[PDB]
Amino acid sequence: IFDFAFHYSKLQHQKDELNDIPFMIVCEEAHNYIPRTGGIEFKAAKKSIERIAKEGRKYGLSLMVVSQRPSEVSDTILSQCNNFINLRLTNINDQNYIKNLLPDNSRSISEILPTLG
Amino acid sequence: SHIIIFDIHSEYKSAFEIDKNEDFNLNYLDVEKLKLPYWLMNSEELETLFIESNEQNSHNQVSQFKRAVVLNKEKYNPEFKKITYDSPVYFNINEVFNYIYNLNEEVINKIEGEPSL
Amino acid sequence: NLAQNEEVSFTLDGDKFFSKHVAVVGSTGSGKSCAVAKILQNVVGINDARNINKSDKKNSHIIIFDIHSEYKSAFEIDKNEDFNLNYLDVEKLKLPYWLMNSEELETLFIESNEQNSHNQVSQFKRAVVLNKEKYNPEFKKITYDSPVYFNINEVFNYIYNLNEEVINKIEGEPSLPKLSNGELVENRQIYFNEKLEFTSSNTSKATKASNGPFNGEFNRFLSRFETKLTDKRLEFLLLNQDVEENSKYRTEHFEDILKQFMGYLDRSNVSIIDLSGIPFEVLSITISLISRLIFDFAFHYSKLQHQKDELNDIPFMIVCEEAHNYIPRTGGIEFKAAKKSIERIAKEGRKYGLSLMVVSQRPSEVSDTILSQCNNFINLRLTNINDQNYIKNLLPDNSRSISEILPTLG
Amino acid sequence: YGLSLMVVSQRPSEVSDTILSQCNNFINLRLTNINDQNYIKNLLPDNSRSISEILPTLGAGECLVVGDSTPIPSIVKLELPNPEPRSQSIKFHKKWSESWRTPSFEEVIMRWRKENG
Amino acid sequence: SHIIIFDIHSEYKSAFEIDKNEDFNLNYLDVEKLKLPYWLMNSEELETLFIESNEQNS
Amino acid sequence: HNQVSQFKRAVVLNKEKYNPEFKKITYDSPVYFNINEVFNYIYNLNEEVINKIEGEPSL
Repeated sequence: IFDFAFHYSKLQHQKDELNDIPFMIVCEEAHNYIPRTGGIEFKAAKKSIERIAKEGRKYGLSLMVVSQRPSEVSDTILSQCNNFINLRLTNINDQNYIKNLLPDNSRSISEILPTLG
Repeated sequence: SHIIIFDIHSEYKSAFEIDKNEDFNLNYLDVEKLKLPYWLMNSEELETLFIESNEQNSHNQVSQFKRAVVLNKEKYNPEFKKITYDSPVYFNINEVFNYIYNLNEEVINKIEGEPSL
Repeated sequence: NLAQNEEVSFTLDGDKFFSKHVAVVGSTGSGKSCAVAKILQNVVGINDARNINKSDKKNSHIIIFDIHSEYKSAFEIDKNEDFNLNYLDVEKLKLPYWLMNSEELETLFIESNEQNSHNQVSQFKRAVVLNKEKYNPEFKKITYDSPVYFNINEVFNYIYNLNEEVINKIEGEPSLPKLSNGELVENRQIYFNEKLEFTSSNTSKATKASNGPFNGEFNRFLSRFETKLTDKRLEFLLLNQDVEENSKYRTEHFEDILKQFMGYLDRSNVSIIDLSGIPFEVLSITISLISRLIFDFAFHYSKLQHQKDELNDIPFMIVCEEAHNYIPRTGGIEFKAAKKSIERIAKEGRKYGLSLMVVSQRPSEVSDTILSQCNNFINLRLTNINDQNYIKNLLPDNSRSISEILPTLG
Repeated sequence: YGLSLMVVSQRPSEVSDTILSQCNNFINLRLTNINDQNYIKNLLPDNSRSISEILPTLGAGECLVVGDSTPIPSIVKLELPNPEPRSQSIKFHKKWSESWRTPSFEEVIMRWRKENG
Repeated sequence: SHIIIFDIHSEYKSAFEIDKNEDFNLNYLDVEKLKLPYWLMNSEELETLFIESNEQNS
Repeated sequence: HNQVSQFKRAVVLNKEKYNPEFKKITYDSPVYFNINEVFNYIYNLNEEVINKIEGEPSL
């Protein structure tokens, strides 16, 4: 997908245009195959997805990391997200990790995280 | 709108499966329908799929398999000029298996550097 | 101007602002790119899309590391204004690999994750130094960090032949590598020329051929090496020496590379290096190489001109936007090359005539070794409590009382 | 045996602690870095509510003297030396707006090659 | 009065260079006027000048 | 490390020997393997002596 987007963007730049067919990749339970504490079991998958997080916005390619264990999700990938849709987080470690990453993590926003129904 | 969803716990299929009269179709790809040719993988994935194992390897296992793969790629793709181990070109895996099996049982010595005999 | 009074012009000590390290910080949507563009335009003399210094051009020198593509449109004005912008799309530029040091070469070609890395490092260093000596016979002090020409395909051939060598152990003649045809190899430097087929190893008394000390130890290293050598989006390294157009950039064409990044082709004040199309694997290495070249030029020029009872007459400023991408607080090994090179300008840059403008929207993620050396701060709106706390403890104590306006600024 | 050391450094945190810990007298000037301030405060023989708060507030030419040579630590304004040291610092803005300067690239690239350093 | 200054920036000669009528002389030793013979060094200094390099010692 | 490697190799070999029908037999496969035989294998490896007569195989 990344290579197709790259090549199509390269062709489109010759006509003074951009990628008119963008794509959104939605990952379900990302912590399974892009984990923070990972060795060799998930190395190609982490590298392939990471090349989209750090280089996919230029060639018309986005990501939607959906997970319930943010502390297990790799920090290199979650740190590239600009918008967050948060739900009720029960674990303290996940709450702290999400609080340390939100662009607007003021006290009013920080306190409203486990209260959500 | 273009969306690709990676699902590991199934689901998400009924959320987009509506009545056929709505002219909305879902490109649901599972193990039975997915077609991922093995020759599209690079060197790392090829070694992970075939060479990688719980037991330790030898000093002539990776070297011979790579040579056989390169030779098969060259034989089956004559129009291409630069053919390498990571080149995404078609190559028969059964031919590589036969090559390794035949190399595994040879009854000829060196007899110096004489190409004949 | 002043927010208190719109009719009061705000002025700064240029020699106390640009001669030191500036730290521009803010949040997404606060327009921190507009502030940097305005400051640089005021520096170079761009007012109302016009060049005030049209008659005589000044000595302003700014190099901007545009990881994204934003600042090119901020310095592109009408050609009648006689303003030249040194826009370097490095993805379509000639930046040879032989300008790198040990760290960048090791990061680009050697993976530390795999075990037995010491043997690979030693063999690569030996081969690189030997090739550098072979291709540059006039030079004497040739080291692993020397910016001199050397073929990379020959190094690959040397490593491949080492991985496949077979030594002869027949009595009488010396233990030398034996080829397939039976001819011995007197000099090991012939490994550079081409790949070789060695004799089979046998335990018989007639042949008694033993394996080489490094036989079979570079199977994974060679695969990664050939993957790197055959990457079509790394063509800006001139990494494919087989092409005649890429083998023509020798040590002689070194003075024309420094002029390229310093805006000295014909005449240029602002240089914009667009590091957008570069693969993110080698983003930090390119920054480290360019910064090291600039710093070494400044250091050598200052040392040369100190004996003439003068000082540097070409001070340079480096604008580093999105700093946390390549100089982060918690970095591994891929970011070691960039952090070390930048720290040498953040600690020893004032003497030789270099300045840093660290622009980042996440000041807490940038390494404290570089931010703590910044004297002047242009702080925009900050909404992260972990960011305000870090910048409050870095500001002068007199401004701590007024440092509570950061979330309120608009 | 009749030897004394005057360790002069603008980055105290980068100086070896095995040498800075043997100093009995300290002449502290304005320190801007927080790490240097903390290190000096820790090393100072006398820091009681009047030495730990004046270091960042020191002016130009004023130094705080803490040690055995004085009974009362105090801030002292030192007269300018005559003759003055040749402390040369490049002024970036002043050097700019002085027309276009073309350095001799051959000389600097020759000195770079360790030929005429 | 005996004072020895280790200056790496060459910024202290001016503070002690006054008119010759004052009969105050300064012992300014630069790389041109310095004479440190190599035979006065010990094993560590000798091996860090001739033998030590970035390669592997044979 | 040597003990772990030798024990794993012996266990895998014994599992393959005692369960010929199974193909994907690994170290973690719950299949029968005699432990006294593994002890004997390690003990014999502890006293291994290789014949090094010129011409004869190194066995």
